[PDB]
Amino acid sequence: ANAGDFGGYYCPCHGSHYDASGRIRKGPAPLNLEVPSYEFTSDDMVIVG
Amino acid sequence: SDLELHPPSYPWSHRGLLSSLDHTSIRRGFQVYKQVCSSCHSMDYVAYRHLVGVCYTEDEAKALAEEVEVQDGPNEDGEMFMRPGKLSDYFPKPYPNPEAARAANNGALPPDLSYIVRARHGGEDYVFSLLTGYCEPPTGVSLREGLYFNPYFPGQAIGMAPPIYNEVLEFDDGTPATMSQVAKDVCTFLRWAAEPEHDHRKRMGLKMLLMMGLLLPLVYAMKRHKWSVLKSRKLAYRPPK
Amino acid sequence: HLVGVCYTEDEAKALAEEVEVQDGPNEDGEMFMRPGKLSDYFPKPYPNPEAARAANNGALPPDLSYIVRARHGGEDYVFSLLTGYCEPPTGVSLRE
Amino acid sequence: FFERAFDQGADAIYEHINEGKLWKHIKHKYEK
Amino acid sequence: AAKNVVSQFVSSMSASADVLAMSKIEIKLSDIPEGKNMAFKWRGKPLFV
Amino acid sequence: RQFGHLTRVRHVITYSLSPFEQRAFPHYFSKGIPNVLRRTRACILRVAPPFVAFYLVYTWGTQEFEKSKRKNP
Amino acid sequence: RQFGHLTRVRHVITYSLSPFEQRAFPHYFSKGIPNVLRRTRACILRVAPPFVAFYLVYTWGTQEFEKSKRKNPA
Amino acid sequence: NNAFIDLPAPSNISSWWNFGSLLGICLILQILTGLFLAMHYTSDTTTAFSSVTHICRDVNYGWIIRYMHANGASMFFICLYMHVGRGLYYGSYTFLETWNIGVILLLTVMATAFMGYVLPWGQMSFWGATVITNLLSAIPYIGTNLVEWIWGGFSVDKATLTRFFAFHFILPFIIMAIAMVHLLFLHETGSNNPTGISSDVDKIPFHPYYTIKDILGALLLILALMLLVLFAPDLLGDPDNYTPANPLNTPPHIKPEWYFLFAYAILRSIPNKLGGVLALAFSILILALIPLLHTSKQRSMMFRPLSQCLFWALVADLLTLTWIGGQPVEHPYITIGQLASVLYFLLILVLMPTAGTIENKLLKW
Amino acid sequence: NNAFIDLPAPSNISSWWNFGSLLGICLILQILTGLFLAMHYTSDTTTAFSSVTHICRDVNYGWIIRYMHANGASMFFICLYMHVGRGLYYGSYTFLETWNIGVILLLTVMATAFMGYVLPWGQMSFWGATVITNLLSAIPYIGTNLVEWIWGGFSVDKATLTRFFAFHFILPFIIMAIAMVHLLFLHETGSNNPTGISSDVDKIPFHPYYTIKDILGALLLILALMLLVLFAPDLLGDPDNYTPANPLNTPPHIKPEWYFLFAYAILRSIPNKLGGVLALAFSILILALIPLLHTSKQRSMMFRPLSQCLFWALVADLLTLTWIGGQPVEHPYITIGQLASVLYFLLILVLMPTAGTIENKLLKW
Ligand code: HEC
Ligand code: HEM
Ligand code: HEM
Ligand code: HEM
Ligand code: HEM
Ligand SMILES: C/C=C(C)/C=C/C=C/[C@H](OC)[C@@H](C)[C@@H](OC)[C@@H](C)CCc1oc2c(O)c(OC)cc(OC)c2c(=O)c1C
Ligand SMILES: C/C=C(C)/C=C/C=C/[C@H](OC)[C@@H](C)[C@@H](OC)[C@@H](C)CCc1oc2c(O)c(OC)cc(OC)c2c(=O)c1C
Ligand SMILES: CCCCCCO[C@@H]1O[C@H](CO)[C@@H](O)[C@H](O)[C@H]1O
Ligand SMILES: CCCCCCO[C@@H]1O[C@H](CO)[C@@H](O)[C@H](O)[C@H]1O
Ligand SMILES: CCCCCCO[C@@H]1O[C@H](CO)[C@@H](O)[C@H](O)[C@H]1O
Ligand SMILES: CCCCCCO[C@@H]1O[C@H](CO)[C@@H](O)[C@H](O)[C@H]1O
Ligand code: FES
Repeated sequence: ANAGDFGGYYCPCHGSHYDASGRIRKGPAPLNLEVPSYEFTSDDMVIVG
Repeated sequence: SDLELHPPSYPWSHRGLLSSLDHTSIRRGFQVYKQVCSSCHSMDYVAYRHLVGVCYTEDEAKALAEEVEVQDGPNEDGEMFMRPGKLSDYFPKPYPNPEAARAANNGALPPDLSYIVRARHGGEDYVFSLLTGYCEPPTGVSLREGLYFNPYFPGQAIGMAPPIYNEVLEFDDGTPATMSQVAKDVCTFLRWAAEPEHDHRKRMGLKMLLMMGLLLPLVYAMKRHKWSVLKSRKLAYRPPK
Repeated sequence: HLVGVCYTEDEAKALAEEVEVQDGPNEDGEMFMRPGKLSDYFPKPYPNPEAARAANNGALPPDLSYIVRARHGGEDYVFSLLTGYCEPPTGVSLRE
Repeated sequence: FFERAFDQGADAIYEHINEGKLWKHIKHKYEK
Repeated sequence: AAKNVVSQFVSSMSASADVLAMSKIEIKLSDIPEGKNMAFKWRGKPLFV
Repeated sequence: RQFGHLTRVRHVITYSLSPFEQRAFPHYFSKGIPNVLRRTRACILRVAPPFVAFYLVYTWGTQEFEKSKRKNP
Repeated sequence: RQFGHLTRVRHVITYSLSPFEQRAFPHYFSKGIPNVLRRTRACILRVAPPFVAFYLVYTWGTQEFEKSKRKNPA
Repeated sequence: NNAFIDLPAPSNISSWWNFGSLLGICLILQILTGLFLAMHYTSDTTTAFSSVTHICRDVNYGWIIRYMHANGASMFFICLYMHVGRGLYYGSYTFLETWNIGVILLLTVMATAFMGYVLPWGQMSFWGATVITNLLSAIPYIGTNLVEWIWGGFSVDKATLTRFFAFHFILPFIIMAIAMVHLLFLHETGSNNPTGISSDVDKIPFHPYYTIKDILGALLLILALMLLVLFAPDLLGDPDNYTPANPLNTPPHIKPEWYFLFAYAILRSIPNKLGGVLALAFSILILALIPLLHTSKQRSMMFRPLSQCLFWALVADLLTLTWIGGQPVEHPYITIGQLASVLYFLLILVLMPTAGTIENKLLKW
Repeated sequence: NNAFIDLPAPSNISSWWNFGSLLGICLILQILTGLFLAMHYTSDTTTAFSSVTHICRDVNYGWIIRYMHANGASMFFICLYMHVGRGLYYGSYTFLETWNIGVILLLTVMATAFMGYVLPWGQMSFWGATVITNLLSAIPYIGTNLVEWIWGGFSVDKATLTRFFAFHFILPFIIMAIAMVHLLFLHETGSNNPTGISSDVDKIPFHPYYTIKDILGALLLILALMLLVLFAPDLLGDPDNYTPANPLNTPPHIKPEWYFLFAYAILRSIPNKLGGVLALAFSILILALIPLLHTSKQRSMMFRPLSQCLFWALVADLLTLTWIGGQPVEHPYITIGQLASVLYFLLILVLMPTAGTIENKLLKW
């Protein structure tokens, strides 16, 4: 997180740069980082899965 | 004493080679373990998820798991905490360790029941006979405090007091909870617990038998076919004279 | 492990007895405390990494058993790090 | 007509021999 | 027979029943300050919030 | 070991039929059973006795063990 | 493959001495060094150049990397 | 091909000659199921038993692979004993090299099965590992040192289980190599046959005659294995190994795997430590002496009625020993076991060689 | 033996022909130290790393066995690359069967070393296992399914480590068998020699000439291995594997074992997933193509000056790729790595075959 040329993320294994949306912008990765199913709760929290 | 009393053979509905377990009986048996045996015996290798599709729906098993509280963590503060159980949790252990188990049972150790039916000669015939076999000591026999007379237990002196009796629990389907009924059901549940692959191996067994019934005679015919050349050959010795 | 390396067996036994380590369960099924002994491993300051971070503003002090092999520079790095703290340069602002 | 027929026929025989004992047979009593 | 036996062994290498026991995860949003990417272990994989 | 270099054989004639020209189970029972009986009678005197002995020692020994543990044998 | 069945050779004479009749290191240096120099000078033009190239690319690339990270007054 | 196809084979070998291939199949079966079990098994004493229950409860078809491995071991021994019996009866042991490698194979499989039984770390596992390794303590002056060296400590513990997993893993492959040598030596002579008479004048191609018989045999072996696995998986096992190892308590009716019972009875028959261990070792190694004890002018027992009776007496005696090995050390079993043990050695060392000489005189040679 | 003693050998092979035996020695050394390590190693993710520290700290001489195994793996690759290099330069690849088996051996050793590196469960272990297995996810449609099948779950976890121990244990023995086939094929032709000209007119007995040279080589190999083990055991290793695996964090400067660096650089040079994986695979599999790319009328490069220059350019290029594989993905390394990658394939597929044709014309044939 916070590494790379787009303030998002930088993968050290082979140079993949993602933005703060998790979208791939540079490097060898083919897809944007995955988004799982989730819902926010009545206790301010979030339930993923 | 060194005398031995072997259990008789009960006609379990799952005794036959192609006979499956009675799942309603497994369901009732689970209730017996949950309400009665679990207070002293662990069942370390069975989890709530294992009950799904066997004797309870997924929703029912989830509800059963939520009935207990299990430790989890550590949390962000490095603390362990309690939470409602869930399908992935294994049945709760009544004691943290065998030492405590013995301390709570006059020195005797209630064994884990996950494999009890496979870990004892006689299997459910032994467990059923044991559960329904308590009686008063024969004349001349005096047991030390904490021990009960059971003709089916090796040595005849067991550290477990009769765990079941009429109405020890109420079944979810109304089945009269007589001692023998309760024993019959918990033994069936214990069979499933020790051998969950039980029904499937027998189904596969039937298919194996049907396939061998086909292939063996055919391959044998192939054998006889090839060998017929040798089996009917004739020899003649014609030395010059 | 200290015996015959930098302390005699008696000295190491004494060093071990300086700490109280958990053991058991006993005949009542209870865990208990006892003086440490040669076979015990050095006491852990925290029961788990979560607690370690909680006690160090979120930072996790790593186990030092292999620190010198787990870092490029080995002892040169550890020595430089330990004796290298200084005030931040101009323009650098560090969080609490 | 082997694996399909063979498997279905054998499963049928198995279930018949064990009518009312299998989970698939009592499932309806507890079950959208 | 052979197809059945081979697929059973191959099947044994697939995720065992305990691995498929999954479950969702509840996260406390307040514990995560603005600007912070927090990694959580959800199914042996990192989960970024 | 290879066909062609096994041993020396002279003056032997062998006649054979294709497997397709004959039965795979000729007289399977009308002859099979009688030969099985012959082969059985032919060995039983050599094979059976020792096992009959085992059987006896087993039953005697087992019963002896039982009686020995009782109050009144 | 076995001696006696390898190939056909005619009219060749070979003379040899027992190892006990000779030196194991005859002229080891007075000849060894000169031959090593011959063999070295004989291959260096084929072997060395590519590595000299590697060396250059390495030093240039490394120094270039360093320079590139130094503050570029903006 | 030079292991199949045009290999010349006797025209008259019977089904007793099928066990060699069944042994090869058992070995491949064990290696395959074994490798798949090793993909899930962990050898730490704290997790061994649990990892096995995990295989049987949660790994897809883990239960069938596990029980096929367990019962496969039993089928392996049934085949081994039939194979050795065939050799003794027909005088196949005169192929000295093939036979002696054969003895090595028997000993290696026993060692392999022993170590495998230790892996699940049940009560039988722990005490079997204790007793069998201690056999070495019978060796003068260095016995005890050898045992502790093997254990990796002063008792069976963690270090023991981990090295046993490693030994059990590799030994089967060594067995496979040794088996191939067993076959290379056999090919130099070709197979023996029921009459014991050279069959060079009547050989037939291995294929199709014995390739088809071997397949039929393979099918029957598989039928027997799966009848056990699918209808009676625990029939040949011990209930006590379903209980985790407890180093402070040896089960009161502890007994060896069924295929080791005869040897156990022999050892138990001798009220002397060194004597029992020597008798145990000799009960197997005597196989290497059989060729030297052959007195008959004929190779096979087919034409030797007296030898036949003694042979079956030896089989009945091994059955007797197997039965005794499964009973408590009490009267009258103690005496029967001692008589059976003595008869075993008396039959092999004295009675059979003597009968051979008697038969020779009766035929005037 | 006919594997030694009277085996005819060329009179003129140089030390570059010593690597075959050194490889056999590396394999035996890895098998021996490996078996001894397996006697103490446990594959449970909770105990793997600890069991390795236990080996190095409390097992008698456990540390020397452990580091001999680690550095032995490195010596194995140094020898492999020298062996292959010799083959390419001297045209030994024209022994097609021997060469192709050789390619299989290279691939199997790589796979074996990869899995071995995963066993201690350090950071490099966990991420190497993650990245390398995921190479399969590049396979259209079923890639992801294959990866999860290999892992035994949705991520690298307990099931993965346990099966990797099993695979790592057995593969080396398979390698030994394949190596013996490698040699059986070579014996059919006998060895090539520096001139590339048939040496049937001047063969000498393997013993004593090459048996003594092989021993001298073995001594030098052992010297090199022990200099590493006793004076610089971590020199060729990565400090990051001294840190337990952390599935939530990939070290910022993570990099492959040194012998995989050139291949890593090639894969990293392609900003496309499938393209990089294909280039990776081809970087090794191209060896099987070399025989088909041979254009010269002469077998060896000994008498081919242009081919020699290109050969050394290829070596310098692999050295270049190795260096780049060890640097961050930043300018100017990204471009140098891409040029180096292109040159690698350009040299093998175009430049060398072309030079062979040019040399042919210069000699008028
Ligand atoms: C605590 C009050 C108990 C309850 C409730 C039940 N059991 Fe128990 N059991 C208990 C002890 C202390 C022991 C040890 C006995 C000894 O002397 O060793 C046992 C033992 C058993 C056994 C094992 C018998 C054997 O062969 O070793 C079985 C099969 C058994 N118990 C079954 C069982 C079942 C099914 C129960 C619920 C119906 C049950 N027990 C309850 C203590 C207690
Ligand atoms: C892993 C175990 C073993 C394997 C795989 C094996 C395999 C074989 C095979 C394939 C044959 C040929 C077919 C046959 O005649 O059965 C054979 C023959 C033979 N084996 Fe074994 N064997 C094994 C163990 C042994 C043992 C324990 C002995 C004896 C102590 C032995 C003694 C012999 C002999 C003497 C023959 C020749 C039989 C004859 O032709 O009459 N074998 N074996
Ligand atoms: C000659 C071949 C073999 C024999 C006779 C043999 C025998 C056995 C026996 C008797 C057991 C105990 C079974 C039980 O009751 O649980 C066992 C366990 C085991 N074997 Fe083998 N085995 C063989 C080959 C192999 C091979 C090749 C491997 C691994 C590459 C292997 C892996 C295992 C494993 C992991 C266990 C423990 C799990 C279990 O108990 O089922 N075995 N083996
Ligand atoms: C476990 C790995 C390997 C072992 C044990 C091994 C062993 C051997 C041995 C003993 C020789 C004879 C001595 C020598 O010339 O060095 C040989 C020759 C050879 N090997 Fe390998 N080798 C291995 C891998 C490979 C690889 C990776 C290749 C190539 C892709 C290969 C290609 C060859 C060829 C072509 C020859 C003939 C050399 C000549 O006579 O010019 N080998 N190998
Ligand atoms: C072609 C042969 C082999 C190669 C190239 C090889 C390579 C490796 C590598 C690279 C490691 C990691 C070393 C480290 O940094 O810790 C490793 C670990 C290991 N290997 Fe091997 N290995 C070979 C054969 C074997 C064999 C035959 C066994 C077992 C019978 C074995 C058992 C082990 C064990 C237990 C470990 C983990 C302990 C450790 O990390 O040192 N290896 N191997
Ligand atoms: C590191 C490797 C080592 C040390 C391997 C050594 C193997 C030795 C032999 O194989 C070659 C050995 C297995 C073989 O002896 C010929 C068997 C017939 C031994 C039979 C045997 O089994 C027992 C057994 O299984 C038990 O289980 C619960 C318990 C036992 O008594 C309490 C015995 C026992 O009293 C005997 C004699
Ligand atoms: C179940 C068994 C399986 C799946 C085996 C498959 C084996 C595949 C190949 O061997 C045949 C493979 C090892 C071989 O490819 C030709 C190597 C050169 C791959 C080189 C390689 O290494 C890396 C590595 O080591 C790392 O460590 C920390 C990290 C890495 O990136 C972050 C890499 C990497 O990016 C590459 C390309
Ligand atoms: C089967 C019935 C046999 C009678 C044996 C019971 O014995 C009794 O068990 C009690 C357990 O709480 C002890 O407290 C008491 O002292 C003891 O005498
Ligand atoms: C194929 C016929 C084998 C003989 C059947 C009996 O088998 C025996 O059964 C006993 C009780 O179940 C077991 O304790 C014993 O280990 C087993 O060998
Ligand atoms: C196969 C022959 C059966 C063995 C008969 C054993 O017989 C027993 O021998 C004991 C020896 O002390 C006697 O004390 C005992 O009274 C006697 O019945
Ligand atoms: C024979 C001398 C070879 C050069 C030794 C360098 O070796 C390298 O050092 C790096 C850190 O400096 C490590 O990260 C890397 O894994 C290691 O292979
Ligand atoms: S795994 Fe992220 S760049 Fe390759």
